[PDB]
Amino acid sequence: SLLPVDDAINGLSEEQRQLRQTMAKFLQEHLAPKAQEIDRSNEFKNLREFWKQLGNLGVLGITAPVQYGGSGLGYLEHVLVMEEISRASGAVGLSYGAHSNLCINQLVRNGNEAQKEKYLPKLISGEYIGALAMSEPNAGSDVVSMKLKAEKKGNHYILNGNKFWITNGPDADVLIVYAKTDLAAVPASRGITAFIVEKGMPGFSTSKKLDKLGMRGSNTCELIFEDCKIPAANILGHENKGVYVLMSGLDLERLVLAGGPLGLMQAVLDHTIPYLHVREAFGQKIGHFQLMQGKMADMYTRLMACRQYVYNVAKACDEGHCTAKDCAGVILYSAECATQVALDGIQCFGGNGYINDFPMGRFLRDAKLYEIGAGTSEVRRLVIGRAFNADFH
Amino acid sequence: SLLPVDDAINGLSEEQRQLRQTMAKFLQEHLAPKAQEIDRSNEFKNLREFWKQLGNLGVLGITAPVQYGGSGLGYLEHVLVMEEISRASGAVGLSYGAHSNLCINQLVRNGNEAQKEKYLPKLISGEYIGALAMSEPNAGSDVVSMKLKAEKKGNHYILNGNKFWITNGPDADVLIVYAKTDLAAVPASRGITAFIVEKGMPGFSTSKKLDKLGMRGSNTCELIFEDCKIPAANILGHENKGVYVLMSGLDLERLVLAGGPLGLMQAVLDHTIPYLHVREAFGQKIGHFQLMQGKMADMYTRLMACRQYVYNVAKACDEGHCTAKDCAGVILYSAECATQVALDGIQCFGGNGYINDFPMGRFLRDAKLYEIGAGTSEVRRLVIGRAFNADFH
Amino acid sequence: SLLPVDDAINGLSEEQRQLRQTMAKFLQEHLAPKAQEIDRSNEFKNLREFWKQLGNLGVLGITAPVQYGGSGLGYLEHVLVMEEISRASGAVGLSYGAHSNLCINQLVRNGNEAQKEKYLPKLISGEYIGALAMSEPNAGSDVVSMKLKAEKKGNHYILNGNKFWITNGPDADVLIVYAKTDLAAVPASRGITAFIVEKGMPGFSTSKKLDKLGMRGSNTCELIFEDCKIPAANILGHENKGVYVLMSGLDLERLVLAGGPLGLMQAVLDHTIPYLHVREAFGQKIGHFQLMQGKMADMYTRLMACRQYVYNVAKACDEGHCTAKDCAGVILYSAECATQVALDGIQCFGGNGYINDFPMGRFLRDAKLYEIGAGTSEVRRLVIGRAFNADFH
Amino acid sequence: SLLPVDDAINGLSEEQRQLRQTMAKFLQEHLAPKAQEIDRSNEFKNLREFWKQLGNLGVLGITAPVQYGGSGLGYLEHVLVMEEISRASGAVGLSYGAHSNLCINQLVRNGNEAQKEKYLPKLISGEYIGALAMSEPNAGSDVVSMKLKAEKKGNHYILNGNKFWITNGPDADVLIVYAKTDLAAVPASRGITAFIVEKGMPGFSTSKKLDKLGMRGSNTCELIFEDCKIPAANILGHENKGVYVLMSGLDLERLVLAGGPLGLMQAVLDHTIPYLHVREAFGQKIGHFQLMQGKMADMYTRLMACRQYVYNVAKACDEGHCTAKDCAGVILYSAECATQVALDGIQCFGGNGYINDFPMGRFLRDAKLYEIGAGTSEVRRLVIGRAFNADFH
Ligand SMILES: Cc1cc2nc3c(=O)[nH]c(=O)nc-3n(C[C@H](O)[C@H](O)[C@H](O)COP(=O)(O)OP(=O)(O)OC[C@H]3O[C@@H](n4cnc5c(N)ncnc54)[C@H](O)[C@@H]3O)c2cc1C
Ligand SMILES: Cc1cc2nc3c(=O)[nH]c(=O)nc-3n(C[C@H](O)[C@H](O)[C@H](O)COP(=O)(O)OP(=O)(O)OC[C@H]3O[C@@H](n4cnc5c(N)ncnc54)[C@H](O)[C@@H]3O)c2cc1C
Ligand SMILES: Cc1cc2nc3c(=O)[nH]c(=O)nc-3n(C[C@H](O)[C@H](O)[C@H](O)COP(=O)(O)OP(=O)(O)OC[C@H]3O[C@@H](n4cnc5c(N)ncnc54)[C@H](O)[C@@H]3O)c2cc1C
Ligand SMILES: Cc1cc2nc3c(=O)[nH]c(=O)nc-3n(C[C@H](O)[C@H](O)[C@H](O)COP(=O)(O)OP(=O)(O)OC[C@H]3O[C@@H](n4cnc5c(N)ncnc54)[C@H](O)[C@@H]3O)c2cc1C
Repeated sequence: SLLPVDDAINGLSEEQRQLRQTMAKFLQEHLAPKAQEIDRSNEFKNLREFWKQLGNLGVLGITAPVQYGGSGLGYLEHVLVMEEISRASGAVGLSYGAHSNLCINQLVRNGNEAQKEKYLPKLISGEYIGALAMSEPNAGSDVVSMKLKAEKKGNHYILNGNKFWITNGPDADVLIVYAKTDLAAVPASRGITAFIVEKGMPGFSTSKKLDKLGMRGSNTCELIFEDCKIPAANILGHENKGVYVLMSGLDLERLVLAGGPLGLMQAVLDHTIPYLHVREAFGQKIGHFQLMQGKMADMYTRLMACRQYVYNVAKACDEGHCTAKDCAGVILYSAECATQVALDGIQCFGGNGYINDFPMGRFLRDAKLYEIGAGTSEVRRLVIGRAFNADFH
Repeated sequence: SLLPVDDAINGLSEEQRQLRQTMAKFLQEHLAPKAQEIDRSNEFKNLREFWKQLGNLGVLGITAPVQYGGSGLGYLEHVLVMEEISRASGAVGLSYGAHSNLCINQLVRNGNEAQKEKYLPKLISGEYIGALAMSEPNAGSDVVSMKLKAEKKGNHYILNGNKFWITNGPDADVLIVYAKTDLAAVPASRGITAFIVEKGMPGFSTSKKLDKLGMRGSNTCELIFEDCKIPAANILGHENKGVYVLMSGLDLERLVLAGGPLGLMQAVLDHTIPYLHVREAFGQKIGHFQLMQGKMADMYTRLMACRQYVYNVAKACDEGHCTAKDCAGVILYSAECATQVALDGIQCFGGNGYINDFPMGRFLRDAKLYEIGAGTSEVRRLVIGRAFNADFH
Repeated sequence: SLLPVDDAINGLSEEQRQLRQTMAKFLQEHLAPKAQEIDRSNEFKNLREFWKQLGNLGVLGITAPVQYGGSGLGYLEHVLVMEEISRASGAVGLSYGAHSNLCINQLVRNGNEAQKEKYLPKLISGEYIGALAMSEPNAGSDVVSMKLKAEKKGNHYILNGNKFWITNGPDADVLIVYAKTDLAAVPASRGITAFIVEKGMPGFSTSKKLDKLGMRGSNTCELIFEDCKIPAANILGHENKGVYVLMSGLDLERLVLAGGPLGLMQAVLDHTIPYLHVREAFGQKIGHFQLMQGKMADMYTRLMACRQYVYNVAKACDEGHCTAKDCAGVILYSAECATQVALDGIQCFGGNGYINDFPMGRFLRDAKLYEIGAGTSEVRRLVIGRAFNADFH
Repeated sequence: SLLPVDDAINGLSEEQRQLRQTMAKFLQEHLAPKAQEIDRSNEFKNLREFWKQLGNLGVLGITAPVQYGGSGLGYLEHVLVMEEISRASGAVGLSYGAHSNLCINQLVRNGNEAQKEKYLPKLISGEYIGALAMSEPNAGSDVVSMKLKAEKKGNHYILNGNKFWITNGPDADVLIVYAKTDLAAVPASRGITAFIVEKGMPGFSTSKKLDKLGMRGSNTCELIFEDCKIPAANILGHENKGVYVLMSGLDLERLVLAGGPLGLMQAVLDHTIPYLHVREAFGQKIGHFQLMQGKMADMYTRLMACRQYVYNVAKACDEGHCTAKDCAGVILYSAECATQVALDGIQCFGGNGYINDFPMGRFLRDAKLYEIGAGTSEVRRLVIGRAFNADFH
């Protein structure tokens, strides 16, 4: 089943501990017995029903203001929920992260009153699924070099181009898309502008879902725009100032999505330790051998260290302290440790770890993503280094 | 395409270099454009035709005596061919290794004249596919604790039980099976006996092929024996002395299968470097950035070091020097480095590395096996440590 | 100078932040300009004066009850002070840790009222220097196999034997020594008994200080007992029950001494980052190159992660939650990361890092200890593994 | 003593094996019982006598032509001798490397007939000690940015400036110095010119020897030139073409000095394994525990892999194949593995490993150099990456 989580060390209040317990129980009831089928089929059959169920719990829009139906909690609760969902299933965890943190949080931070009232209630209730589009086939890490055109004609902007790697692409009812309004600006950051593109608008179509190594079931597609007219009302923040929105979104995205590797490491431990104490070779349980004890110690220590790092940084960001380098470092460290722990878990399982009946391969394939998505490891290292360069200069 | 391989450093004679070139050309013509389809379908459609083609080249039974149609070459040529095939496709490489090294080499080393004449010609020609069975559901690394029964009645032994994880299981026409004839021997090693079980004998049936994380297409099944009568003529070596056969086979198996990680690392480099010099971000090729240059340096140095280690140890074993600890260390080091290089290659590709259109995920999933098959990493470390314990004691 | 420490992320209250600032200022004034001389001379000239100065601040016996003059604070403050002192100088940090945590804490936890009143005031004031003796030349990690004899004659126990590796050995006025009273007990743990041996008693002499690779200046010697008569009043806890005292002391020792690697990593960062932004090669500061930025990112992330882990575990232990495996894991992770960060700092400095004028070599040599002292890394891994074995069994 | 070296795997001919045996015997007789004293005193008392003894064996100038008294052997023999000397003592190994490879090889490759006849006989015989000067206080890795001035007046060049980090500085009778003749050349490489500066010339003085972390005893100083007049006859190669000489020297320097880490790893194994089979804890030798067996396996495999890499690359370079990237990679891999093995050896020794009586700390401090000297690790990674960039461009 699910190993107990020592919340005394994590320094979680009673309310947060209750939230974790409720989420764990609900996910073990509903999401957990479907993870293998989701991975195999590369499709979540009950995505909308599950989204409604999550909306009933209030985890969708957990950081959204109460007036729109949100829980109005902090980022620590958000990473708790994200960690639990990723523990239950990696792909559903990624889809939930993209829906809540990327879309709802961006709306509540950089949205007009009318836009909030129009979109947030349905997104929080779970009726609408959200997504964020900033990457392009030629501009994945160099986001400011996007090629999407957002020329302005009359009172409505006309969009042409395509965006790539959009999580929840084909299923999104509300999408936040970054486009370059001013292609002739001297700094490419100035040209960027954020728009709210909703499903059904003429010219907005999506390609077929991608076939991915891991995180299968989190529908990822390519957005296609052909003379799609976006009314001026659907503009986040202000025109030609979407770079700041993009950067703040990136910081909070890294901070929240750092919860995913925590969930994957917790799942690896949950499946490894009981097996190590059940499987026996050479006349005793394989867990009694010194090498396996060392493996368990390494996995446990890495998980605990990353968990403490993420929780403390989230607590700090709740107060108001948000620095780019810390938000990069948390996810960088968590992703690397998660990949190592997943490989170690496959090794501990051994022969049975290499077949698809056991979920260790799924854990490895899911964990490999977080070193690539939301900016690769090299990008995060450069961000931290440049943050150091800002001082002592 | 295929990057050039510096054979001047490897210290390969002209004949071996010609062998490598011929194998590379043939595999690029035939096997290479089928690797992705083999991985996706979990089945090699042209396995028997490809085996006949390999038999025409003589790579099957490359170490077998010439009188049976073999090339009569050394282990260095064997690891060369294994490396090339693994470079073309990991699963076919594993199947070839199991066919040649595990079966044909065991026959030529521990077989009677009649058994050799009966089996070797067809195995070398490619008409028959070979396999070796020593692992069981409860005895994977603790091989001496196998439960297969080999009771002797009259002049024919009767077998009951099942063996697990047999490469080339469903397709094998000749199989070498280890069974415990004397279940009451004080040392479990004494009870073990090797038998030649051929396809079609009553009571010998195979289960459905496994669904594996990687190496998909190398048909792995479970052998089922129910009152199968094996004539006494089908005994390798001598009765109750199969432990020595098993150990020598394990040593040579590790030495030859160390060529697989070399092929996988070479494939990772072949697909990574041109892409790093084609894909461009921030106004220049991504290969020009210092972090990517460091990644390339690490991958190249690890590949070269492992290649030199394997080649030198194979050359030594050709002369007659075969020590258990060296044969363990070569594959241990190669497997660990191969896994690291595969992860690094996925990272270098980035977003495109995570989709199944590009083969980086396939390389990672294939490379993870060699830390598990032919004895896990922990077993090899214990073997080396005990080899040290033998001295200074 | 000293880089700022982000206490917002660490979740430190205002009082603890003030404590850290006061300690940093005092150490930068007094201890810091003497670290190189202490390392070179292998001797702290002003040890007693510095101990009196520390006693004035109250850091000595920071966890001791107020009635004896202690501050009566928690373990978090203790690791804060230990981290600051280790940041100023590793050897003085180790000496302070041995004086406070090993001696004073053991006295306040497992001491009679009379023993407390006799010893604690002077130890806290700084007049007396404390030390703990549990390791022997043949029993370093296997502590229960100590050979020190503690035979009982009349009302006073007579001690014969020798203890090794005692920090603050030659300078200790009060020493806590573990000896085996009952050498014939079936479990060796039962024989162990703790005694309070004070300087000047006949038969108690110390050898010459050791010449160590690092931590030079923390006087380490060998205790020699020859028919030394210890009165029965000088017994910690109860006779033949010192094993529990030893184990609790080991747990708290690991928890507090985990602060040392934090100080060493902080010092490495403090000396590395400004130099990386001052030294210039190829026409720009070496800190602007991508490889150096990656090095800085790795060092910073490792430091932050270990700091969060240690602080959260100390906070938990303050409440009352103290588990052996967590207290082992904190120091294990911290020590390994500290060694890696020290090597990285030497590399970043380059040529100047290899000379003794710069402190990078001192940082490496000091950091190597924490993987050896207070139980090696292998012992901690075994402790964590056995803690897992206790459950699921 | 000295563990046997498996030369069957290394593929060494009988002559090379005899050379290794003779060098090992001689060094164990003379150099070995002095290593600790050399490290402690930071001075080799018998440097000149030992140099004469080495000249008698012919190891000095082993690659030099026979007509000057050299052995006329290849680079493989050179790395063999370097490895043996480094195994005996790291500092003497570095001094020998600087004397032979840096000076004598440079003379035999880029020297006039008169210069060869004047200098080589005495350098090979051991009467003169050689050294190479290319690094400066501000130009360590950016060698082309050296500031030494070599203005030409009449028929003799006048030198002003200073060079730093010169191995065998104070003891060198012949020195090869690189200076910038044309400070106004558009490429800084064109300005560089190589000179032969001999001891005793007016204006040429040396500073006090450096106090280093490791490699103590290899006298390293700073060269000081003040209006030193160098006759035009003392020019290596041709004027304003010393960049090619410098680069070829760097390549061969890396290739030969890669033998040093091999010697250090061999010494670590030689001191670790017997101790692991003598020291006993928990009622058995510490070498029998699984963790220690894993440590031994890792150390042995890393040593063997690096040894095979270096030997094969040296064999290739003997034939005529010398590529920059391979010569960089060999030393990069060897240095990193040597540092890891030294740390592991200190850990295996444990408490005794931390004192200066045992040589494990000396091995670590010596091994740390090769990641810094002869170009740091980052420089080598950049060299390999740029070598890849040259192709596919
Ligand atoms: C499963 C999945 C889900 C995704 N979901 C989303 C989503 O919801 N929203 C979204 O916007 N995107 C999403 N993405 C895309 C992802 O955010 C980007 O693709 C990622 O940041 C890298 O994109 P890329 O491969 O184009 O980077 P590339 O630029 O193509 O990467 C090239 C390589 O070079 C390295 N590199 C790049 N620049 C430098 C440099 N300056 N110095 C050194 N090295 C460098 C990179 O680390 C990488 O290894 C998703 C991707 C995946 C796989
Ligand atoms: C794709 C594939 C192909 C295969 N092909 C073949 C084939 O052709 N022929 C064949 O005979 N087998 C084959 N196998 C099986 C393989 O050889 C064994 O399964 C492998 O050696 C490990 O088996 P296991 O999982 O049962 O080991 P387990 O004993 O179940 O492993 C348990 C775990 O404990 C560790 N462990 C075990 N003993 C110790 C110890 N004493 N100390 C410390 N740690 C220990 C192991 O490393 C492992 O991590 C194949 C397996 C795979 C996945
Ligand atoms: C014991 C010893 C013996 C020596 N003997 C000799 C000798 O005989 N002859 C001789 O000529 N020299 C000798 N040296 C000097 C040595 O060759 C150089 O000092 C070395 O190459 C580095 O010098 P540096 O510290 O000045 O490099 P720095 O440039 O000061 O190094 C700064 C740091 O930045 C890194 N860095 C530099 N450039 C880049 C870049 N472009 N991108 C990324 N990172 C970068 C470096 O790796 C290093 O970590 C010796 C040094 C020592 C310690
Ligand atoms: C600077 C310094 C200060 C010190 N200060 C103190 C002090 O104040 N108080 C004090 O009591 N001690 C002190 N010590 C001693 C220290 O606590 C012990 O020496 C340490 O725990 C290891 O001792 P050892 O070398 O005898 O261990 P050993 O048993 O000799 O170590 C042998 C090696 O085998 C490994 N090993 C041991 N058992 C096992 C096993 N079961 N399985 C696998 N591997 C195993 C160990 O990790 C080690 O690598 C100090 C030591 C130093 C260097």
